[PDB]
Amino acid sequence: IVEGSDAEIGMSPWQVMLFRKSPQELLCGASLISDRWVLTAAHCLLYPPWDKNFTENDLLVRIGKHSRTRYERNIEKISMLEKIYIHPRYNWRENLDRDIALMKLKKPVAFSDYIHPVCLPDRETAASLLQAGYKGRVTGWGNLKETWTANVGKGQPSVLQVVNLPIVERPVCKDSTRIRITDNMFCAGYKPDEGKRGDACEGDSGGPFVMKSPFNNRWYQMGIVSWGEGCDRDGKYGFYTHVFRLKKWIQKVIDQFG
Amino acid sequence: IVEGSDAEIGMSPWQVMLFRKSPQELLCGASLISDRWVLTAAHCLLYPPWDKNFTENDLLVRIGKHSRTRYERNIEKISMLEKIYIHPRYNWRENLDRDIALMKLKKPVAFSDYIHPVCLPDRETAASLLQAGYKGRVTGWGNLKETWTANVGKGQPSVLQVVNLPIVERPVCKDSTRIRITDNMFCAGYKPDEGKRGDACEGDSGGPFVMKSPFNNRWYQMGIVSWGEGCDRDGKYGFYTHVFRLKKWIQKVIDQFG
Amino acid sequence: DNCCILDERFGSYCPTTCGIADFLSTYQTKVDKDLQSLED
Amino acid sequence: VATRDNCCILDERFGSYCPTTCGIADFLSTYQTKVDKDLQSLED
Amino acid sequence: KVERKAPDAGGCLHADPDLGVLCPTGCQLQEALLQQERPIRNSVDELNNNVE
Amino acid sequence: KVERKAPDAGGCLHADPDLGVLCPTGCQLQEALLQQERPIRNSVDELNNNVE
Amino acid sequence: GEADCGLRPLFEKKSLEDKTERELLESYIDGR
Amino acid sequence: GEADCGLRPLFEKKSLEDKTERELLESYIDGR
Amino acid sequence: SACKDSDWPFCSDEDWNYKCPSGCRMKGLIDEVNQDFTNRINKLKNSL
Amino acid sequence: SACKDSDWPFCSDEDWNYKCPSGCRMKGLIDEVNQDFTNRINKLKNSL
Ligand SMILES: *C[C@@](*)(O)[C@H](CCCNC(N)=[NH2+])NC(=O)[C@@H]1CCCN1C(=O)[C@H](N)Cc1ccccc1
Ligand SMILES: *C[C@@](*)(O)[C@H](CCCNC(N)=[NH2+])NC(=O)[C@@H]1CCCN1C(=O)[C@H](N)Cc1ccccc1
Repeated sequence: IVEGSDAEIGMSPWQVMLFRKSPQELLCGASLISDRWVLTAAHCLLYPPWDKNFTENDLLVRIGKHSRTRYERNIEKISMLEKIYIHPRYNWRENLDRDIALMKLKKPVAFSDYIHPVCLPDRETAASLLQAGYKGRVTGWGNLKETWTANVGKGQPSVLQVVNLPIVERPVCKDSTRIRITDNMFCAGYKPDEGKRGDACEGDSGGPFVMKSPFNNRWYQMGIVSWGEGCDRDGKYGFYTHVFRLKKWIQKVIDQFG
Repeated sequence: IVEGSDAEIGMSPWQVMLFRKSPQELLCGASLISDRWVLTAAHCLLYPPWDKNFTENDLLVRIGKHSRTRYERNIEKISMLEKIYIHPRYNWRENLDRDIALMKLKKPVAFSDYIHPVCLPDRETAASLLQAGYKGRVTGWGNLKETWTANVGKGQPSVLQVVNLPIVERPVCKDSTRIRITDNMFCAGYKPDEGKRGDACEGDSGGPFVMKSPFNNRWYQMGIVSWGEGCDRDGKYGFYTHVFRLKKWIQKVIDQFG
Repeated sequence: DNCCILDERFGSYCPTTCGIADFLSTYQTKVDKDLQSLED
Repeated sequence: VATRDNCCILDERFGSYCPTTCGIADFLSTYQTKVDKDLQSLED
Repeated sequence: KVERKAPDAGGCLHADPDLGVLCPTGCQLQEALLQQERPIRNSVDELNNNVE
Repeated sequence: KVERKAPDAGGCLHADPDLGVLCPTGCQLQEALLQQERPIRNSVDELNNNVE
Repeated sequence: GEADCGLRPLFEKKSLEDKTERELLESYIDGR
Repeated sequence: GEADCGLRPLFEKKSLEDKTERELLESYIDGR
Repeated sequence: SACKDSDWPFCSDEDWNYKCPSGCRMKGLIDEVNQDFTNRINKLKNSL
Repeated sequence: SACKDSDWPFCSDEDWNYKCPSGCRMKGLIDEVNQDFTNRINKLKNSL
């Protein structure tokens, strides 16, 4: 999350946190949408390229966190899991097509003031609020720049970070990338002629491209920080998974286990 | 002990083993003469030359050990100490005159099969047994070689070592010694023409210069391995304090706080 | 020493490092409360 | 487990009670040898 | 493999640094023990029977 | 004096290597806590009074 | 369970906005 | 305490000598 | 000797109560807490 | 990180039952034991 502001409290009661048991690694933000289910970047689970084939008994998730580091006693809940449920149609080879994955919990989680799942997209709301220029919020403790090369300032955040950025018309997303564009895929940022830079970055993935519904002021993550050609470069935009469209699979999975 | 032998079990049921809390190290040998008192080389506790002013809180005694190292599960009794008493007239400056220190037990010790103290020499048996050529045994997991110089083979024992040697007439002692002899001090070894090396050695102090009473076949330690110029050398003999002669003080100490 | 014995084979019984921390976690925090609260 | 007449300290404020590794160690080593004893023998 | 390295089994690091590593309760242990007893006892008495 | 190290008090290494370091007992600790509680709350409530 | 989802206890369910809840709305075509 | 001291329960108290318990005797002017 | 905080994995919420701190450590905290609580007490009593 | 089996003294017998094992360690010792017994048990169950 680049160019942002140390987020408020409770903003995201769905903001799940995927952590690598041994060693202790904060791998990806996750998507809370039920006491026993969560949405997350498929890529976040296994990226053969970057040699990645993490499993249930390898990673865990810390629900409702604010600080990337410091524990959150009494409030902070970290449950184990049951079985990860990746999408077979998940193709990282070419371009993270359908980079996204659903998952179950060994044991549920008690939604409290700090804990609550986002609402899942409805057909109307769906195409409804997904128009270019449309500002949306999303979040992930993810880094903030281009770490492995010359970079000063600071490295990672301390408290969850917020991003409120507009939507971008396919062609723009298309010409701004060397990677196959999809109908599910979608970037969004802040054109070279508006002012507010900022955008998601390394590891912010698995997060929720949230969006609050006007009709009922209900919130909706309508995207999953999939990728980004670098971290917030004018003319370059982060891309996010397409829940609703992809939405089908997900339920079918839920409809059989949870 | 130099030129000794892997002693058998129980012959030394008074064979205390003085140890240092931190770092755990075996500093000397001590002498069991009561469930609450132990005799030993005063220098072992305090030696400014080699800067040494140890105290109970600093060290404890390992009673009934065989192996100088490996614990002796359910057998070896280790007790913290109470009040350390050393004879004021103990002169380290000149030559360890009256080199001998006594101690009380923070909590008593139960004598069993391996647990049991040496009897205390009486006037009779006293000078009675003390005589040239008369051999005497002592005991200590101390050294066996000239520590800091040319010396290989074996250095530190694995189990208490055996040592028996004749009592030597003062003259011999005095002539070989370059140190102010005392009536309290006294040597003992194997002259050059008899053929049996061996002698007290580095660390073997605080040990017991054991000697069995022909009278009632009981055992009497009569000297505390005080010191010796080098370890086991032709013309050189270890010196050992004179229990009885200095036994008086002894009572004085127990009589008061015993 | 034994007084809380509850199965001679296993001798006396004590609390748990767990039960302790929490007691601290509760202990300590409430403390500071009044403190910081008075510190003002 | 306990209630009161069993112990002389007990404090619910510290939650449920359990042994002490000391207590266990002792049960291991003991327990443990007994085993071998029979083992050892049988081995012959 | 000539000397001897002690065993450190079943444990995990506590989310809070200040707590860090957490080990088996006595209870966990205890019960853990007897869970191996019974099987053993059999395995053992199951010798003699075939031995006589 | 600017980061933070954990405190590991009351520990002694057991005569037996394999057993090594020995940590306080639950009781041992539980006991200490309440040892501070009594004087603690006292001085606490001792404040307020003077505060009101 | 849904039909209770997307509702911040310290917001939507206890009435209130986040420091900048206007943006999304104000980003719908044009400000509110 | 004493009056029971100087005696090895693994020798003295149960009758028997040590590997070389004789030598001392043997050092008393001459052998036993 | 040996080091790198061994080779252990994180703790699960379940773990609590079935894996507790290191006696030694606890005390240390137990101690530490009090002290700050006292000196700071000394502080109040004294500064006032 | 930090190492040299820190900075502790030797325990006195009085210590035992006031300063006990380090949980994790225990279990390992238990697990160690039993196994030898097993294999050795099978080692005998098998020889016959
Ligand atoms: C797993 C996430 O943390 C990470 C997000 C980083 C995005 N950074 C910015 N500034 N938007 N996801 C990724 O890195 C994804 C998945 C692995 C590949 N990838 C990328 O972002 C590549 N840079 C581009 C890409 C490669 C292959 C397939 C799709 C996209
Ligand atoms: C403290 C004992 O462990 C150690 C044992 C070795 C001494 N003798 C024989 N034969 N091994 N004693 C000593 O080291 C004594 C007391 C400390 C100094 N010391 C010596 O033997 C000196 N090396 C010589 C000496 C000079 C003056 C006073 C006494 C001894």
